[PDB]
Amino acid sequence: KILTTIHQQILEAKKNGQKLLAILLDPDKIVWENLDHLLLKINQSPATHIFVGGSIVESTIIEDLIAQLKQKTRLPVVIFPGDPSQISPKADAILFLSLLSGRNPDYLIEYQVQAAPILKKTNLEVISTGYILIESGNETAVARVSKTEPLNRENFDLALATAQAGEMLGSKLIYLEAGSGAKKPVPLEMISVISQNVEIPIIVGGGIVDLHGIKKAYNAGADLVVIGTAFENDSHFFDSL
Amino acid sequence: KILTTIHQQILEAKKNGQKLLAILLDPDKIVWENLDHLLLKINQSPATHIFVGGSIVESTIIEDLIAQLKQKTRLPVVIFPGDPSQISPKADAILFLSLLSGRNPDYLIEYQVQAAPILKKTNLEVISTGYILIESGNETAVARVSKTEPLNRENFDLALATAQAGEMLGSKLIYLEAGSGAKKPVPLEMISVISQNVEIPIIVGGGIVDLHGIKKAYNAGADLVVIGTAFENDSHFFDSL
Ligand SMILES: O=P(O)(O)OC[C@@H](O)CO
Ligand SMILES: O=P(O)(O)OC[C@@H](O)CO
Ligand SMILES: [Mg+2]
Ligand SMILES: [Mg+2]
Ligand SMILES: [Mg+2]
Ligand SMILES: [Mg+2]
Repeated sequence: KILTTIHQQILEAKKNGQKLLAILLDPDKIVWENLDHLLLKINQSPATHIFVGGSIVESTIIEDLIAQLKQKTRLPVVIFPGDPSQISPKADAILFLSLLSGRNPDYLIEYQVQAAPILKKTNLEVISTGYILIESGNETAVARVSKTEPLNRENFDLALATAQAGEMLGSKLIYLEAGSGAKKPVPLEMISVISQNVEIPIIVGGGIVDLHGIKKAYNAGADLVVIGTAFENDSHFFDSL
Repeated sequence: KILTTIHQQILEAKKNGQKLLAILLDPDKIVWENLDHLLLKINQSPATHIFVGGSIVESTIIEDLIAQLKQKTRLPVVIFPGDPSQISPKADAILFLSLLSGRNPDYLIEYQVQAAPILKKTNLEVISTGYILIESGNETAVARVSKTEPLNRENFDLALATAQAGEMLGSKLIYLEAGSGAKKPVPLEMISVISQNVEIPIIVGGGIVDLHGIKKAYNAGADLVVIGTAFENDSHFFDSL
């Protein structure tokens, strides 16, 4: 590869039609006795990025995990934060999320204002990300912790308007999120509608439990797919015959 | 001049050290019998932009005013909106405000999501603007209508963090706002702290009642100053000997 910001890496990949893949590691769900093996499987996988976050956990545990990732893998490590406490200076970048599907100001601006001076004392690449929670069948942790409601999974116009408002406000990425372990993944037609009508790259995650689901999301217009649960449940998820 | 987006015009002006000046016309405060004279004075003034907004008013009245401005002046007309109803397709651009000093989600994302599909059926240039209300002595209309509180005028660190979070989220401009007819304008040291520690251009307005106040704001780091009240009160405000 070449030395680039992660933002430029994603933009170039989208322009060149090259699909990206992030494995999400949730530090609260990591069994450390098995982490060495897990990182070997990440290295062997087609993953292009490692995302870290997805649970409220003490900062030291996140820092410990990120230190292992930076030692034992060569992938960019992007923090996927729920709270400013999850900021770790050892990561490469941070998705600076705003929960655009929600109307809880803590997750629209308050935590971001708290985070800004913290991020200024790090070398993290900060990538504004419009985070849109899509209803998926059961209540997810994102909705629980944020005390917000997801966007109706059949209201394509609202999901689009939300992504477009994000883009207009200056989001550099849209992340369409069904939630960790979602029963129903983000609808493919929603991915298509949004990817055809915004210009910025689209991340899709939540509820994707087989390779076919990844391919379908890509085909529908996802530029980067996130897999957490399926790889947490099976370190061999990406194995081939 | 040359044909440019307003955003690029502001960026180039900042790079070249050329200070900009907007006259704000509030359509609810316009006496129409005197508008022809008022527009002549705008044309003779050093204004580079006309901003329109600053009161809750029916859309037809805004459209009527903007039509006159587009006919009788040559300045770019930028909508300075309080609600998606104030969008008029006849303007050149719109400051797509988010009220970063406040924690009312209507003014952080809700109205922006409502606005997005409306803006998509116009040719308006949409410029993400981090709108920061600074305490100024009395309650202003911005605080009243938004049901938010302004930022303490002595808390430079918070004002900075707010502007930095805006910048990180993708704001293209910061607008430091004391409110229309403010008793105390935005502090000069606040303008300096923010202009030295964010890279995007800074608009300052609210409470500026003489030319000296404009010069001081510019000297402190404002890239563009907005004057409403002082010109509404005296069409000859910008006259020279
Ligand atoms: O764990 P899963 O369901 O793959 O979802 C990943 C991610 O989008 C969750 O935040
Ligand atoms: O009317 P004045 O006090 O000049 O303020 C202008 C503008 O900043 C108000 O929104
Ligand atoms: Mg998934
Ligand atoms: Mg999964
Ligand atoms: Mg003023
Ligand atoms: Mg004035």
